[PDB]
Amino acid sequence: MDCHLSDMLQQLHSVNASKPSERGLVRQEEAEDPACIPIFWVSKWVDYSDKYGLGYQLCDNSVGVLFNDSTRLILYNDGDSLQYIERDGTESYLTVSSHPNSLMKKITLLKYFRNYMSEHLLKAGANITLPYLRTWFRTRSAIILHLSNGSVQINFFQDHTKLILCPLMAAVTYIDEKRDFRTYRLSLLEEYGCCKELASRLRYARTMVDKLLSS
Repeated sequence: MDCHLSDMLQQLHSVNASKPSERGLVRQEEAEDPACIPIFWVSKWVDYSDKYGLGYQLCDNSVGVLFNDSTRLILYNDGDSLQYIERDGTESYLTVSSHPNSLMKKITLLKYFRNYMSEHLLKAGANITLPYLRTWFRTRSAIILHLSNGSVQINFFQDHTKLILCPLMAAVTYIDEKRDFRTYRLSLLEEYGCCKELASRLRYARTMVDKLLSS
């Protein structure tokens, strides 16, 4: 279909329409649901899309690059197994250790990205406890990352806050300015309400989802 985007749009429409912050008394912590904790999110990213591509690390320590030719290469957390996605969407598997002629340049570039992120970038959470990047864009406000499992992650530039939206769980994970990781069931945010900050980012998220659907 559309990689679960329509599902996430309906869930976001529903939570926002419930106006969860426009109430005098609110119990946000009641909407927290430990059954909805996500398995995957983007822990690091580097935009070198002008000439090279968008590199990223997932929370399991795997690394991926979305190249400018619309292919993607993923190096698993074992540091050897590769997953290659052609523009078709066609997936193949190989190893760094087999030294494949076909992908020598792409593996080399991926390693540049991996080397940059490990020594220079801070993990998004990492104090807590295989999909690829399907598409991404940035606004002046945020980078939007749409993973192949339907998750949409939005990293806001100004305060480093983050939303991780999973449509299968109908849940949202919010990483605050204090890098604390909280997971809410969206239907519970409707029921119990929430603070103005979260409600506002969920409003922005719906706009970003509409954008992903519009393109």
